[PDB]
Amino acid sequence: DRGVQMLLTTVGAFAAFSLMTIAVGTDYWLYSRGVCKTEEVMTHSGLWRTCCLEGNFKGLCKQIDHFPDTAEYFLRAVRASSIFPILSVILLFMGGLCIAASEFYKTRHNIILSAGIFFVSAGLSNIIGIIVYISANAGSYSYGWSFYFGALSFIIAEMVGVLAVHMFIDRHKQLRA
Amino acid sequence: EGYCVDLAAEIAKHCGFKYKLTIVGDGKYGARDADTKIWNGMVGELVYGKADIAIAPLTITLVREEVIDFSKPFMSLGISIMIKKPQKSKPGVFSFLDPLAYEIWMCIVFAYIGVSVVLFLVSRFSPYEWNEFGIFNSLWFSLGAFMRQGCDISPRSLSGRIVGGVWWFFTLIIISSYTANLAAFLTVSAEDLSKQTEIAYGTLDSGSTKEFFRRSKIAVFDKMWTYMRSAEPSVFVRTTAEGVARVRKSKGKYAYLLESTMNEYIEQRKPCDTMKVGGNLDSKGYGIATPKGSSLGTPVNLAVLKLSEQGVLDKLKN
Amino acid sequence: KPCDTMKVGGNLDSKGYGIATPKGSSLGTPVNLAVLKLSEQGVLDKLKNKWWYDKGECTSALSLSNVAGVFYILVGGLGLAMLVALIE
Amino acid sequence: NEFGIFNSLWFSLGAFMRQGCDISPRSLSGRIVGGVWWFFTLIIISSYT
Amino acid sequence: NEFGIFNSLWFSLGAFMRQGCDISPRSLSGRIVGGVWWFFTLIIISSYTANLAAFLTVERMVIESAEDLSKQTEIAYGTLDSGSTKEFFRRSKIAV
Repeated sequence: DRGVQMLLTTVGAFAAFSLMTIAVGTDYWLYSRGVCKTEEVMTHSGLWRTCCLEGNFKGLCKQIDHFPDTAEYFLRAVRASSIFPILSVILLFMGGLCIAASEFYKTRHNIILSAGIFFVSAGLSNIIGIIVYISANAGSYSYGWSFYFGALSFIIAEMVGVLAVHMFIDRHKQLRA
Repeated sequence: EGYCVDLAAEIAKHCGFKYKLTIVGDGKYGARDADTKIWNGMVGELVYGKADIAIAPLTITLVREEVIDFSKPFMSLGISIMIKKPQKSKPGVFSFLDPLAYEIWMCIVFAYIGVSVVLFLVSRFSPYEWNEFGIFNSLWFSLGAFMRQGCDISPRSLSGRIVGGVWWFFTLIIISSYTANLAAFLTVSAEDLSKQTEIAYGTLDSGSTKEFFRRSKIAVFDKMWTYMRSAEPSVFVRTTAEGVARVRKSKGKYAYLLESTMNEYIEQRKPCDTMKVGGNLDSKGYGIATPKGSSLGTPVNLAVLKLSEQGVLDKLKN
Repeated sequence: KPCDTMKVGGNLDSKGYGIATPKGSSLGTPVNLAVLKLSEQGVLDKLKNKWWYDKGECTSALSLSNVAGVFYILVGGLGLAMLVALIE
Repeated sequence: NEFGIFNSLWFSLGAFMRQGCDISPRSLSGRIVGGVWWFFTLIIISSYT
Repeated sequence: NEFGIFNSLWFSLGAFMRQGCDISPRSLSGRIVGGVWWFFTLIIISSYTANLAAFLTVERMVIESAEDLSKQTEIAYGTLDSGSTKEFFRRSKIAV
């Protein structure tokens, strides 16, 4: 049922972009138990700031100290600059832009494919990001709703990509008629 | 018979004197009432003249030294916690996932979704291809490859085959490691107590443990002292065996605070249904005692040091 | 640090550090009471923590770390595949 | 062919012995049954070894 | 449907990963090559799994007293010159 397919894809793209951005921006990625601003208390650590709670001075928090064998250096660098989560956000943005431009400058039916490629790539970037984040954390604990927002963004993004590709296939099918 | 009786034997041997072994009717090591200024048990006996020496498991402390002369400790110890050793664990439903960590399973699922979507995209996106791989069939191919099972359709394109190859390698490493780690498996404190009010803990009525908790100023011990002074019924007991039975007869709902030596002895003696947990809150030692002005005080110190150097106390302990 | 060594086994003998004074010292009587008072108050434990713990510079399931490499190879492959397809 | 009772017994035995397939379910319901049997086989064979 | 170079590479890769095949040789020569590659794969993959198991099992199991020190003469041990430690060792009567 074309037409509702476009609305579903547009809504999905916006949702995935928003979820991934919120996940990167927010800092509830890991409920660890460590030192707040420089006694060990819980903390809602995130991608940038290890933030404190249930403490003498809960709510006062700082910037995680990423740095204290080139392999460890490279991984620490890639995890310090969340290049992968950030790249996921940029890709989702460009995908949405292409989907939107699919109304203007129509008849190209070649840009919506670009949208699908962007969404799929965003998902792959998101998974690499999760792997590096978990791997670096290994240098009790738990994961917060930011982590799961990132994961949900991955799933929605992949679905929106599959829909985009399906639409591109349908367009070329109609054209071949 | 026992350790203290032997010890008194070698102490009398080195000093040369004689000894007559006597028990206290009150069955208490000793303490003082802050109001009556009265001494109970062994300390009351020695101070009030009823005796002259205590070769016993008496604990050293500031208050007792003010009134009597102790020796150098003949064995070191510390307060400790005794609980009803919990029962062993049963494997558990959903234990078939234990060989791999939660994160590995989660990322396996995310990768399954990704591999499937990429195979669907590459297989059917170019109009020049219009490959039986739709999104449903792509997902089936990937699941079946992970479970090392039948294929029934195999990518024919170059790109589809790249995706398939990497998924195959991934599956080999992950499943091999699940099986290998299965083998591995198949072939091999106080704060937590203070936080839990459901679990009940108590101490001997008249002893260095009760006094140490009463005179304490630390947060955990202060909370414990308030709880004991308010925990009805009285968690305090009159004898060590009383606490032993209470822990052994409370289904793990009672804890006993006592010296580490007794825990070591009990856990090493059947029925072996209790355990020592965590570490020692305070460190002290058992010390022979004598009343002020006894002639035995000077030589008993030397006897204890000589036994320690000779290694006799270690042999008696063993 | 440098944390270049380790302890093996347990304690061969048990002893204790003890303040000392000459025979007949006027300080001997009060130092004992001072030691007992500090032990009861917990001051010695505070000093111990400050000078030992405060100077701190020092089977089971498998973890994403033991296998992360295979995940990296997988994603890299997915990327190469998408590139080859788009090139064609 | 499609899964009659005889062919279905064969599909299951072959899956347990990890010895590949000649046919596989094509419908959603068939694929759910097949999936759980595949997982069951993996855990049980791995545990035997 | 026949073994060209690309299909040949796919058959071999798949046989190494034990991931089944969409087609198999039909001639005597093709079958000889296939059988030998199958044998090589069985031995090599079984060995990978067996040695991984050995790696994990051994680590999960990891000399530690005075007697073991006295027995080992290659290792040298010493104490402070003037201390309770030297006196304790000098006045000791334990064998080690």
